[PDB]
Amino acid sequence: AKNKIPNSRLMINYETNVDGVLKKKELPYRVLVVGDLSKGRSVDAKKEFADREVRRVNNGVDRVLEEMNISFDFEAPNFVSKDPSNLKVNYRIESVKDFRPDAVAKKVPEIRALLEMKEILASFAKDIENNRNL
Amino acid sequence: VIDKLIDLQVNSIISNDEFRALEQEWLKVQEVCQEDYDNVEVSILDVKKEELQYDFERNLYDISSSDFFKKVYVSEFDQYGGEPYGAILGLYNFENTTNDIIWLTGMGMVAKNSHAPFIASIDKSFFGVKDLSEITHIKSFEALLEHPRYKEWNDFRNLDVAAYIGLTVGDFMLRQPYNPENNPVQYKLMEGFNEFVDYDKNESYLWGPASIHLVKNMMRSYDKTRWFQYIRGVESGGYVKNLVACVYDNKGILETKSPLNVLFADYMELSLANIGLIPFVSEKGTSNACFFSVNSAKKVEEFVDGFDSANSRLIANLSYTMCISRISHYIKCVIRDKIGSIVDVESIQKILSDWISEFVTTVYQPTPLEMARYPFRNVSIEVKTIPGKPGWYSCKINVIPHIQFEGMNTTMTIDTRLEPELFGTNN
Amino acid sequence: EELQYDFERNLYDISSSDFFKKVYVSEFDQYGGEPYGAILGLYNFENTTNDIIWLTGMGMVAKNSHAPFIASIDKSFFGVKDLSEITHIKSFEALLEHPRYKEWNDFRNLDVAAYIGLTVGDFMLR
Repeated sequence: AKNKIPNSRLMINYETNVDGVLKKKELPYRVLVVGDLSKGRSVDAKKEFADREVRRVNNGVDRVLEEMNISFDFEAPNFVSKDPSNLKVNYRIESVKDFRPDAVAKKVPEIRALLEMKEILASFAKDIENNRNL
Repeated sequence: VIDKLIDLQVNSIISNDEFRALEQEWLKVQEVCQEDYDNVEVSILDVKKEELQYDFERNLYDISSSDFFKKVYVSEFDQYGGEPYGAILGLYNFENTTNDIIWLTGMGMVAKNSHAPFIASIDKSFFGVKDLSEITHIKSFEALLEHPRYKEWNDFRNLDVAAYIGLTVGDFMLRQPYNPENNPVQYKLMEGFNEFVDYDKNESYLWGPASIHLVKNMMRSYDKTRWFQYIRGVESGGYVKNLVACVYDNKGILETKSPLNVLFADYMELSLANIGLIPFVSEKGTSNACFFSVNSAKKVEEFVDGFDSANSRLIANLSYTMCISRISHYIKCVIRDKIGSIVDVESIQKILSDWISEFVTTVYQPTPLEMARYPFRNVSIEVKTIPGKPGWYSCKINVIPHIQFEGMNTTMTIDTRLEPELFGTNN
Repeated sequence: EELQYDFERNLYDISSSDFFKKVYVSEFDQYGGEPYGAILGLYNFENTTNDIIWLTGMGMVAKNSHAPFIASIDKSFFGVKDLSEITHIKSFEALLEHPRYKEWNDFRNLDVAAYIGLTVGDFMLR
């Protein structure tokens, strides 16, 4: 209250106010990198250069990537499935291990058809049935 | 026989262009953000070279209006609460073209002001050769640049902005091609895939510019030390341990393939430093590297007066302009706090000196690291008020960094005059 | 897999890892809690670039929770289909120089690796 309490004969108050100049936390040595990553295929890449929010990679290159919608619909020679039409690789990059010749066969729908058989066909127990023993 | 398909199906798109273009442009991104230090936050900005080519070439004579310049200088470095950048990294390869020369002229125009040494790489098209390995055949690049083909380039080396550009030579192998016995594709828990080959032979299976490891050492030379003395030489900075080599069985017995694009000799390490290039030289077989030279593209000159000659030798040196830059990030950053406080010529010389004082010595500490804490040797700071403007000042510092080793000649000889007691007449 | 997904999702944010929240901040951190000591990974880890993270994460925990994570490595490490045939290799010191172990040599340099302790050989249990 600004009106202020009436002063007694022995007014004790206890000062709790402290002045001083606030501190400043250190600056992380930032490193900017500039290169054609998306080739023109990302949320921040498809936008005009006047407004491209720079990333940070707080987490890692695995998640800062997935943050960008990096997909691609490029054609490729077909050697799987029936009917015409060249194989159309179409899936968005999540991690950096996506270019691994393995995560590809898991992503591309057509190739996965052959990998699906290798789970069932190759798992034929011709060792449990052949091993009859009376 | 389903393996025969997959070994053809997948191998059709891994070898495909565009697909492996993203690989190159992400593998070398992962390479930078692999270390992860205590206080070194990297950051990305995916932009096509053309989208910047058009930018600087349109605003070369009006850089303050450049869109990029407005996303590094006046955006984070200039503004109050903004966090400034430090040492940009150009993931591109620059030729001797009269277009790509502007690209550097512009980016350097920014770096110069934003105080952020722009590191990049140069294509094999620079030396006018279609295979970078064939640069070893050139005797001395010093005599090369005298050729009138580099006229445009020699003009750029004279610009002030070039003292912030730092171009690297050589490209490290960033991925080992896929063999079953070597670097097997990690298949799934049932889908047999590890039996899977690729298709390469001579020299065409993914590369990445040395500039990465260069910057990825500047980061290292910050978490450990604090300044940028720790990015040169073997014992000191650039060592780059454990690179992705390659091995292959053509007919012999797994003949290893050196991780580096080119096996620079000794006088190559030097004969490049004079051109204003940063060679990424390899130790034969050791599967490692090191940066001996870290020079900017600035001309070294020569001069008659000894002092002047030494000036130009230190200015061309990138590692110092990295450090001197860190003082700018101190002034335009910290003194902003006391912008309204009543201060004097004798007070600003206090605040600015009391800081830098903890980083200047003459005595040498054991080991390189324990001494690289101290970049500078000695500093002067003569600020002084100007007439007219009462609250304004004008500083003028001058720093002499700890001069690095760079080489030496030596003449051995049998004197037989040192100990005359054995060869003298009197006996 | 339920941990593979865990660390690989929270490698750059371990404090939010579900497992980390059942060993560190759960029993070691809390007052009345009884801390753990020396975890035991019953799994077999290969040279894969996935299982390498599994250790990188578990070690990220062990390092902080202070609990040396002991485990075992599969015969697939040395690139051989029968562990008995490891005897044929002269010196594994020269083996790791092979570029196939590049990813692995990087992990051995991490601080967290000073808590991982991988075992070779498998005893007959029945």
